[PDB]
Amino acid sequence: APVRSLNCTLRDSQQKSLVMSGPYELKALHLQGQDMEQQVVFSMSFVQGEESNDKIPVALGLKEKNLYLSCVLKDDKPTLQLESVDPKNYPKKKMEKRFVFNKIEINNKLEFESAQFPNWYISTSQAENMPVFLGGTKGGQDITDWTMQFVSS
Repeated sequence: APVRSLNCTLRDSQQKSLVMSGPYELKALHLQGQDMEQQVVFSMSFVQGEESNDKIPVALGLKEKNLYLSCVLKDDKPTLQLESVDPKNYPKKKMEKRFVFNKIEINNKLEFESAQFPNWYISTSQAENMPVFLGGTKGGQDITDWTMQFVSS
């Protein structure tokens, strides 16, 4: 396989899980029990890029769907979005920059920094059922730390 990938789920530091909002939006909320099945399963691909022992470039797509998280300027500000791609050309080792995130291992958690926009991270709100977004601040009110769970694939 050209590019290596692994399936996983993500949960923020407040233990909120991720679910599909509209066709192109992700939302975070406290889930438990049977509702767990509703959570989004990602296909994390290890792509080409600046690498380090604690910083690894990845692309995040939805498992079995030609939809990838992307970072673009929307209304003069870095913005997170789900982008549709040609199902025949993805995933690939050399992903366009907007699809690339630097997976950073901290204390015992993970942070996902946009390779395109330095110091902007995939974040969630403290509030229930709000969209997952790209935030440019750490240590504030918004959550930027995550944990990852591997799935049977």
